[PDB]
Amino acid sequence: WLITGTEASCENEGEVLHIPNITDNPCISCVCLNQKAECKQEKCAPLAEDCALVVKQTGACCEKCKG
Amino acid sequence: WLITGTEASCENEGEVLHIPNITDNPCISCVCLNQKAECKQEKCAPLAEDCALVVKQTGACCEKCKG
Amino acid sequence: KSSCKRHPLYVDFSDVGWNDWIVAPPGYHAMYCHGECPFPLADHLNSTNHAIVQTLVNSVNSKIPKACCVPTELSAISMLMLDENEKVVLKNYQDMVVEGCGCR
Amino acid sequence: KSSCKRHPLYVDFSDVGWNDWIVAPPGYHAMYCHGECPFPLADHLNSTNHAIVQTLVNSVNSKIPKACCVPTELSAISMLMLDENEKVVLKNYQDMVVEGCGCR
Repeated sequence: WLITGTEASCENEGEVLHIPNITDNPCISCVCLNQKAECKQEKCAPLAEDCALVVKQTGACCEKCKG
Repeated sequence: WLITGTEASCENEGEVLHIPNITDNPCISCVCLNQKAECKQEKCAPLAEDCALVVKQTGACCEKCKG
Repeated sequence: KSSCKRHPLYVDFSDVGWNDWIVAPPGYHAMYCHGECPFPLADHLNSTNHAIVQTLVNSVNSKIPKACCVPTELSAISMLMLDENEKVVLKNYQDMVVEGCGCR
Repeated sequence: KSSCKRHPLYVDFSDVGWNDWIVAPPGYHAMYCHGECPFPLADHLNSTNHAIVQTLVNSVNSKIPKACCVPTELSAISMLMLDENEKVVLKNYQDMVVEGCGCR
């Protein structure tokens, strides 16, 4: 399929993994398990349907109503 | 040079080398010495200046006057 | 005119149509190679023997093209993509960033 | 346009001006690579990851060139040359014969 890849390995079982350029987006996190990298993309609550302003906490993924 | 090569090597001292596309010329021959294939190009004696027809024995290097 | 050389290029996956299977990164600096492989040869340019031979042939038979300026050292990047059925998986992609160019 | 493949080419050392330092062979079949690296991509051609990316970009920004068709597998030959002293040396030259082409 178009571009060709090899899935990444990693060494330390069960600990958080920081991949430059991937994992620095607040909504993406990885953890090394089974010698390979399992990552997740967190999902956010839909929010009060009358919010006019929205802010996200430093390092936070989901935005919330400022007001 | 303009194009880049490296000196070839061979194993056995005093072995007659058969090198494809070099050695198949009846006038060129190589032998192994100092782990290096040394080649020589045989030169042919000038022939009679009154000669009108030369000939080469099957697979010989130098032409001789046939008449 | 201008001689073989690396050049800037930022590649943006949305623009390329891939945003839908590549979740991250949103893009990257691929760079690229462009420029002539000239005659006279340019001492500073990396060329294979064959490229040199071909430059010479070109110089007298111009239906034979000059050597091409192409990537010559590349490096990998990581991407986070969606498999067959929505499983986020992390892979390393060889040969994605042009590190240096040469005549081939 | 015809697409990226290998083509026959016999190079005659006497013609490129080299017979004065190369004594054997008188020439050789070097072949060359020529043809378009197209879009849509063609399944049968071999392309580097970066080449595929660059093909897509080009399809949208025609000032970024297409990938270039070049030799991707080469093999060596033996030549009997002639040094600064007329000594007769037999050397191997890498990267002189095109075994296969690809988009890079």
